[PDB]
Amino acid sequence: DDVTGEKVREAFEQFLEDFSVQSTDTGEVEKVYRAQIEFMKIYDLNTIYIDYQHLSMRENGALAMAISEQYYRFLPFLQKGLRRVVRKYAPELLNTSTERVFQISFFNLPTVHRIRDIRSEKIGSLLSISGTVTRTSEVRPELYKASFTCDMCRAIVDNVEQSFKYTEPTFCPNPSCENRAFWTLNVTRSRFLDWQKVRIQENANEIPTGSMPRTLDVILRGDSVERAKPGDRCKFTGVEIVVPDVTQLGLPGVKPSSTLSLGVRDLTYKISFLACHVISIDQEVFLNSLS
Amino acid sequence: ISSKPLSVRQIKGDFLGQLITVRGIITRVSDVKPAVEVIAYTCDQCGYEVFQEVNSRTFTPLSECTSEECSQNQTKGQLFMSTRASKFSAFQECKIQELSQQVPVGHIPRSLNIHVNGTLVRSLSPGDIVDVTGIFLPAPYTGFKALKAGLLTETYLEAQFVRQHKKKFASFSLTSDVEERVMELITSGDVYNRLAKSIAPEIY
Amino acid sequence: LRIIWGTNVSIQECTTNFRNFLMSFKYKFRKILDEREEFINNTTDEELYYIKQLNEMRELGTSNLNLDARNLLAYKQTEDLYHQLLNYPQEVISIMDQTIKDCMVSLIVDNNLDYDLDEIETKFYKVRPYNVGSCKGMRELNPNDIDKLINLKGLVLRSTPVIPDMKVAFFKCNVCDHTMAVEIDRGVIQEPARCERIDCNEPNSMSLIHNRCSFADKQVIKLQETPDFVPDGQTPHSISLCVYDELVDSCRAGDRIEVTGTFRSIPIRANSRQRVLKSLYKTYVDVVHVKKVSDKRLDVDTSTIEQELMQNKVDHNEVEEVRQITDQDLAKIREVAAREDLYSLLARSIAPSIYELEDVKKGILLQLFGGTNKTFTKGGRYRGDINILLCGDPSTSKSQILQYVHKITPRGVYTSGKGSSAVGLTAYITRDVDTKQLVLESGALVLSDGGVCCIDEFDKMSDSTRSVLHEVMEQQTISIAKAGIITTLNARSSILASANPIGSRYNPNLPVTENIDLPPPLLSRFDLVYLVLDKVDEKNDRELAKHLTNLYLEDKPEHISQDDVLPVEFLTMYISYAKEHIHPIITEAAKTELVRAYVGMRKKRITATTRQLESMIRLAEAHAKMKLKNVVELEDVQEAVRLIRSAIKDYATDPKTGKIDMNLVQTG
Amino acid sequence: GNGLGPTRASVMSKNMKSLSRLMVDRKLGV
Amino acid sequence: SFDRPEIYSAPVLQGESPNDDDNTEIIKSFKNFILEFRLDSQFIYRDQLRNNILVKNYSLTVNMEHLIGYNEDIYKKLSDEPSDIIPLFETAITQVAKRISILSRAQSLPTFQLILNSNANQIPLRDLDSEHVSKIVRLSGIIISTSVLSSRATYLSIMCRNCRHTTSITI
Amino acid sequence: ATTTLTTRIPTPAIYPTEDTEGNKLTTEYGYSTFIDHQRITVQEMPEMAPAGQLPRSIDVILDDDLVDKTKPGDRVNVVGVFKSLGAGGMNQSIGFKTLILGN
Ligand SMILES: Nc1ncnc2c1ncn2[C@@H]1O[C@H](COP(=O)(O)OP(=O)(O)O)[C@@H](O)[C@H]1O
Ligand code: BEF
Ligand SMILES: [Mg+2]
Ligand SMILES: [Zn+2]
Ligand SMILES: [Zn+2]
Ligand SMILES: [Zn+2]
Repeated sequence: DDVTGEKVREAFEQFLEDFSVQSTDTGEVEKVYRAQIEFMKIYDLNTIYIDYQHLSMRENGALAMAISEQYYRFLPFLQKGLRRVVRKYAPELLNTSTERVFQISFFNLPTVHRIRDIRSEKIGSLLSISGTVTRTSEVRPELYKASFTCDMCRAIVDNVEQSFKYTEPTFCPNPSCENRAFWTLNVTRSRFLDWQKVRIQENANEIPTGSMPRTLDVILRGDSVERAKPGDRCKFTGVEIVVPDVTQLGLPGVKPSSTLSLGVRDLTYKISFLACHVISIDQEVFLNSLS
Repeated sequence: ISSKPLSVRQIKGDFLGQLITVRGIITRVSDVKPAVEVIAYTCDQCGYEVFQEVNSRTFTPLSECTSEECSQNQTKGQLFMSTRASKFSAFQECKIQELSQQVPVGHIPRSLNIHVNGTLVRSLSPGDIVDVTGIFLPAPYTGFKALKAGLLTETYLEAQFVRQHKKKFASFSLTSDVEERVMELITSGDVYNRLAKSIAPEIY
Repeated sequence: LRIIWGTNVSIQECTTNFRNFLMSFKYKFRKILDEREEFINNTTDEELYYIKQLNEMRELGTSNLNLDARNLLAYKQTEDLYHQLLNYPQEVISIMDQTIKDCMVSLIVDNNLDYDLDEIETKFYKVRPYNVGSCKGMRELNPNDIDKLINLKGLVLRSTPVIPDMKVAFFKCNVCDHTMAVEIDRGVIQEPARCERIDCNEPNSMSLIHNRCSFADKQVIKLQETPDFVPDGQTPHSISLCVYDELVDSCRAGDRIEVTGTFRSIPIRANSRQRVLKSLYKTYVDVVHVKKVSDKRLDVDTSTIEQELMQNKVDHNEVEEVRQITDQDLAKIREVAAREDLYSLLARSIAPSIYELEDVKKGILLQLFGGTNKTFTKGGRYRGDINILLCGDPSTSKSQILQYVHKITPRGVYTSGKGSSAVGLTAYITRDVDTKQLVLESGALVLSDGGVCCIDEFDKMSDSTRSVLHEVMEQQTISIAKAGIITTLNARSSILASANPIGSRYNPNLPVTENIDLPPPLLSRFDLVYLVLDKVDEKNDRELAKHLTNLYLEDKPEHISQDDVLPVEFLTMYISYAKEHIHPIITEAAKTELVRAYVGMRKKRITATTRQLESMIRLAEAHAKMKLKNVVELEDVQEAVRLIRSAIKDYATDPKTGKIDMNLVQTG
Repeated sequence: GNGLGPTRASVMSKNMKSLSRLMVDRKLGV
Repeated sequence: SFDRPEIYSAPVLQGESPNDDDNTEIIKSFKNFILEFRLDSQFIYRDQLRNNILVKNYSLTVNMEHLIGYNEDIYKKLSDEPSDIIPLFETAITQVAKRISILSRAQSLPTFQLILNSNANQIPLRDLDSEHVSKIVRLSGIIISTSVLSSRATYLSIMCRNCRHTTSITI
Repeated sequence: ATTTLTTRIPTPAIYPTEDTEGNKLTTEYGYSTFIDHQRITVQEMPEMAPAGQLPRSIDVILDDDLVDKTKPGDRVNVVGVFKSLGAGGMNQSIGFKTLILGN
């Protein structure tokens, strides 16, 4: 294992408990993260909103910089730390009632990147984008964790994690088997989340001289599905992501390729986005959202 | 035989491999692109350079070292293309058609591919009356398998010599050959009237 | 000793020569090679060019040095290095980069500067050559010219999005978590056959993590060449530039650039059967340096690029967006602005060979200067783009003026009547055959954003095509809601349209509006309408004939314009600088005069319009901006009103019926 | 020869390392 | 209607250094041992191979302990895994034989066979263990039964019966 | 199968690249024999075809001296064997390829 990952995970779960923002005159000081955890237990939701400003304030923002620069690498550590914190205080909401997935969303990033500002050096990092929603697809299931039926000693392995791509369980329900050639998936022991792809488009005011509009594909995973109608300006916060592309086969420039036998595979990709959450920009509900 | 130019219609299957002269009008010349002849690789481990000859429209790249010493050695070797080391030939395709006079009664003209290699590129332009001399080589068929019944082959003419039927103005050069005749014209005088009357003398 | 294989380059000798050139280069050498020794300066020529440049490189902190290859030709000791640089791009460029780093650190050390060497040795310096010989086009590049420096100039048609390019793979061992990082070398990644650890050995433990790899920018730019020479019957050719790293997102559609780089060739895979390559190689160009600015054309308008430059400075793209004006040049510009005949001088400087088109040239000058680009705090903006229509008898040199404007402006497209089409201007969806994907592409109006769009044979255009001009000529934007795209596009283009009256010649019997024969909503949008008239005047005809016949006195003669003119380089510099650093504001007296004049005009012949009021506003602002004044005065409005009245020949038209008094309108 | 030499940097670029492998004798040509 | 494309090769630059275990280096050492072994100031093996070529006997009789002096490491490799190194020394003999034959032609050869005569210790037949498997051993005893000569193929030309595709595998 | 009427035993067409002894072979164009081959499609004559119904067509394989004896749109009377070719899907991968060999 990695020592640095353990360090960042333990610090994460440490300040999920030790952090406490003041309430100024009215309310003294309260544990904002613990207050949000109590809110989570009360409403039985599935996603926790964490302000980036507080993380920047804490510990001279070194941990904030570390989590912003390498969000993808530390994400499983973040999930584990949050699970342990939930176990410490109010562990009732841990399970679905098999297991309930906890989503972590960061909001109020210091800066906003336009679609034309996407850069390769920001790949895998945390940032925010602002675009206009053009096409929205159906909310479809995706394999959070995948179960399969064995080939030799036909039997079903239960609740195995499914990565970004198809995975094969190395272990077997029968330990003597150690055969994985033919797996038959079963939906019962396979977890799922909500998947929806939204094609955002650059806003008019951000377009340079002469350039025709540029657009990006944004994937909304979790409760944020169907949160934006087509033709609305929304602010997306998430992690910069890459997805394989097979169309750029004749483009100029040497195509990266992997050799392994032969083991050939063209490493061509296109940039996309995975957004943690989306923010847009009777008389009772209307009357409520006023000062 | 090469003395007598032939129309595209008369270029039968009997003439393959020969050196023939096709007289026609150039229709559609593509632009010069590099056609690889001998792709060159480098094995960094064994410090060799391995060459793969190519004589087909399509080729398969190499990945494992072919160096004899590196072949006997069981140590893994990887090759890389070296475009600067590889051999290229300037390539062009011209697709000459038939002159209107050559088409028999009731038919339409039909075209014939021309392959241009080396320093002959850029010598043929659309709308040129030329007598291209070349080797009438065949090529493996790339059409439908249903139409292919046997070892069907598509043909072409590897260009060797190009004789423009009408000299371009931009290619003029004041050598003795043109100098003597130009002197003959001017010394006789009356160049304006002679050149005016010489345009369509049948018109009165 | 020790020349590299396949090359004529020796590392030690080339580094020695490059250091020698860096140490002892003076611009007087380039002046000698330019045969411009009569222009030798005592100050700049004496000073060491590249040593100073490396200095300001050190203080500023940039990492890229732009080298002029003709400077290498100037230095005798490095004449061979010039040819070595052309023939061997990558090796010699790497040599230059290493030498630049060496020279930087050596210069810090020798002077014992307090500046720390921590940053310097860690940084990576790049050399970007340019001015590498001629162009030669692309039809003339034989396959023997693969991997050589070439110089290309053309128009940027389309620019693809940013394409990530893998630099380091991140294969992860499933079993023992042996996460090895594999750098890419010569565009090849080698997979570990088994686990690279000795204790753990599992070939299937490898599963590449796409997301944790480190990528680099790559942008493909479609450039349509405009070579200085064109062979007979050769349609324009499109070549695919491939920029990298900081140059990404620098060149916008419609920019007329000159690019230098490495002429490459890459096999293209016949996707019918995988891992089978076609024997014909696709040709593209890697890009090392881009030169957008030129002294023969106006610089790009900073107002239209105000939004991106602040972020581009952080992006470290470091391209010459704007030309740097020397203090001596600024003083010269101010001195010229102090001249008494500034307006007439600048008028006759544009299109110098055109004789006796005085009002036309003045209006063209005012359009080139443009009006103030107002901005509203609430929202919206009023742009000072002046739209000019030319109408009159044939052979009045309208097309020549159109070509002059099309040459001078930074961005512009010259279209002609029936050639243009409504989807052709605005935008269209096209299938890029390289990616075999429907790719969005812009049209002539959007291409001409921030510049003057020249339209010839305006009358011949169908009114159907003309409809899209209605929104562009007023709102400076085009809102397209065709299939697949629903948005608004900014087209800050000032139209310069030339047309003929109906019957291809002016008819004094018909009224002015009948002779022009355009819908009133269109003609209302035009700020200036010129009735260029061809009338048989013996003095004028004699002068014009003398001018032309004198133009036919040498093979490539000089202008017969008796009056002196500003050379086009300084004229472009002056117009540009006045555009960036002057922003006139109307004064109250100008406001009163404008109101009075508007009421005077607004009292059949062409009718007055509120667009005419905004037209006087823009023209007075432009006239003030020419004079470098920061405010608008009464004389500016008077001149604008004079121009509007004279262009339509109002001094010779009967009020009730718009018949031009032919005897009265006569002018030399 | 002289006894003095220009100051040189310490870090060599990776491209320099790649170039240094392809080195052959100078008697080939000039 | 095209000829098969050739694949050339050529050494251009000095790559990574040839390791001692490299087969080419083994062959070079063997060739030098054949060409430079001196006994009584006589090139015993070179002259023996020359005579063997002359008498058309394509084989070489190399004394085993003569090899330990020239290269103890290669002798250890031979006595450790003979089934891998012995073809290499046969190849070296073949190359030297080709050179000698071509040189002496002034007034093709099959793969030569190596015959190893040794004087080292002889393992008793009962003393053979599991360790000696695939290791050169010296044995002594009495020959009781010699079988009939059985012909084995060393180079045979094959042809696909349907494809009419000639090929030549070497054993 | 086309060039002969009776079904011959199928011998795959392998181009000889090497000699029987492994020597390289250089193909000799200009000594090898090539035969002209052309396929034409004959459709029902419009004069005799029923009106308002789709036409029916047959494929004719011409060879050697019979090539290029017709122009598209001609009216022809082609006579030849109505041969059927191919396994016609009977061999595991909707009828048989049927064509009129040209006499
Ligand atoms: N006043 C003029 N000054 C300079 N050149 C002129 C003038 N009038 C006509 N010409 C010349 O006559 C020709 C007419 O110009 P052109 O733009 O083609 O005509 P049009 O106005 O019909 O488009 C050009 O070669 C131009 O140089
Ligand atoms: F005869 Be011109 F082009 F107006
Ligand atoms: Mg005109
Ligand atoms: Zn099992
Ligand atoms: Zn090798
Ligand atoms: Zn491992």
